[PDB]
Amino acid sequence: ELFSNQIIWFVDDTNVYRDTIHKTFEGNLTTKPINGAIFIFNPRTGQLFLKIIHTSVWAGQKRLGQLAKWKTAEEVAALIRSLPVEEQPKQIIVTRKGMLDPLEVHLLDFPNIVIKGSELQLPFQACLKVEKFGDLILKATEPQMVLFNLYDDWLKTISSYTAFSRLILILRALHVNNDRAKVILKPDKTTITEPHHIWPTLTDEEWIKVEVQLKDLILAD
Ligand SMILES: [Cl-]
Ligand SMILES: [Cl-]
Ligand SMILES: [Cl-]
Repeated sequence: ELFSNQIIWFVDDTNVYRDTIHKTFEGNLTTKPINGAIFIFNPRTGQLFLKIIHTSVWAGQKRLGQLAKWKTAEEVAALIRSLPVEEQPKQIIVTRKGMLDPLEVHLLDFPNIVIKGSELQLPFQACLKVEKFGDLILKATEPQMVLFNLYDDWLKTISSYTAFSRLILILRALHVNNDRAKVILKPDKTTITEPHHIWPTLTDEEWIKVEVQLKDLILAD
């Protein structure tokens, strides 16, 4: 399925509508939208299209959580239209079932694209506390798209399958227990992440140990 000659995108809309809530001194709830993002991810190549969603899009609107699914579908369609046909996905896998109907209705001009849901646990939400992404999203003053390579230099020495599995363990572990996962991912005082990389520079042996530890962290839940 994944990794063939077919271009596949995972689309995660979870983080499009975000807010903070607090109690006023008068005892009422204040809900303040904050910037969000769509994650559109190619598991073969590691390519991420990060569409930052600025809070201005919600101006004058209600039911923002529901509207966000439709915004997501509109943005996926716009991205597809901006790409040459040879770069357009053959399959889009939505991580949440609420995306199925909105995306169906917005992709009617793309009969070659198959849309399906998934039960896979792919928490791109964890990226919001990876500082690179977190501050970029927080501080944006308008919508924009940013490209990333979520596999860093891994594909020089491992397959797409291996890289995808590593990424998922990282994201799930960060999701389950951010603080512990970050410790696991920094095995040495001298462990660094390159400025243009997302993840640390680790030896092959270090990654073996990391992968087991991340898996165990996810199991411990
Ligand atoms: Cl779902
Ligand atoms: Cl949903
Ligand atoms: Cl998870």
